[PDB]
Amino acid sequence: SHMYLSKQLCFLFYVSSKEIIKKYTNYLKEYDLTYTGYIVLMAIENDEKLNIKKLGERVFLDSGTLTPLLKKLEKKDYVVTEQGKAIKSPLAEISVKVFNEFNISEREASDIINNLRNFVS
Amino acid sequence: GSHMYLSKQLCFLFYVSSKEIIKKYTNYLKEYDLTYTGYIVLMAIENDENIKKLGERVFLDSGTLTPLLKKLKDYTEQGKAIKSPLAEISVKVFNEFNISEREASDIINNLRNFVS
Repeated sequence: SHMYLSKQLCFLFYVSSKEIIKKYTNYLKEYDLTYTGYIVLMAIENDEKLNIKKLGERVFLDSGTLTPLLKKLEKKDYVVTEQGKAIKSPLAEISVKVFNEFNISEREASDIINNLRNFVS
Repeated sequence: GSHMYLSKQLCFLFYVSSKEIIKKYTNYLKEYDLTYTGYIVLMAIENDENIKKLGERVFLDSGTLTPLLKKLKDYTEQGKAIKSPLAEISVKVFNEFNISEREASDIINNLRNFVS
């Protein structure tokens, strides 16, 4: 067990999320965004006006990688924005397309949300 | 609405969760001169034992994979002998999440829908 469980999880966590970012990455083209860039936005928009601290931590990024991405998202003029807040809807929508692409009912999603929420708890 | 809500949730949770995981392999991997990805590569190179078929099972641009395999260092005959301490790192890592062996398998039952 212990050997082959912790090994499955390893391959599974890698691959499953490896393919999740893949689908995200296609949709995010329409906006010239990196999946990581996307994540930052979704976070930014729920808090708004947060130090690179409450943010850099909430997105698990060292001040080193976050600064350049913040700058980038700024030239993009999504953060520096009113246009940014405009696409909150179509961006959010991307999370729905991505998981539908995996045939996930709201039943499967809930079950996963709970397993993952505990895992990370 | 709800479909939007749950996606949001799955998204954040998958992102946040794979961050906590990689972060932990990062520590433990220092023993070897390996990177997290360099580690999945090895774990994969070991499960299979073709380069373009590898970039695929491991999901990496051969523009990012080429450097990596070269390195992998004699990791071979001693890569086999080193295969269990390797394996144990996954145990060391997932054990830090203090989860039961059932929940452990649940996550596996769930994580499959993202492979099927």
